[PDB]
Amino acid sequence: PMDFLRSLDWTQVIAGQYVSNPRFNISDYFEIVRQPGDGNCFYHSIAELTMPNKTDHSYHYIKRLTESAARKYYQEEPEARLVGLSLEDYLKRMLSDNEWGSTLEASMLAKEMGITIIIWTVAASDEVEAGIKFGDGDVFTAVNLLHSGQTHFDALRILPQFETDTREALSLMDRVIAVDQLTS
Repeated sequence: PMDFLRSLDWTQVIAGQYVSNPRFNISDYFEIVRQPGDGNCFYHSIAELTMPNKTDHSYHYIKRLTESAARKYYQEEPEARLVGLSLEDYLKRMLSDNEWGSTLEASMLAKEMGITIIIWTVAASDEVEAGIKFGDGDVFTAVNLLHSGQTHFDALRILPQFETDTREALSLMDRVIAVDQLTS
């Protein structure tokens, strides 16, 4: 139970990025906090979990931190080689409304916010297909997201019975950083 979560076997495949394939049902360990399927649900899901007063607009802070992270990190992200756009053309697309966030955003955000993000993928049941972890923290301290369908992200909160640590939180400095991007 607690043993199970503590026994997750992560393999690092890319620097700072791991994968695992435990086989367990999301609903045995997590509450799924559903997010609207509007193309911004990656960032809704992160907001849900890092801003204790999240609304339907708070994702703007996460996207702005994604902009901040990109300016610092995109040029050196392996996955940016595949995305291929200049930083400027990428920001334009990434900041467009309803433009999905993905593994590249997760990678940069984990660095910008100094958090560990885990994406748990499922396909037509809630049994996990794979876990993908950005950052070196463990499941109890991570921002846990659920990815389902081809496209959709939801937030996951560890069930109270297993929750341990204090939680990751958008700092006040984060909101300042976020607002800074906006005005520039």
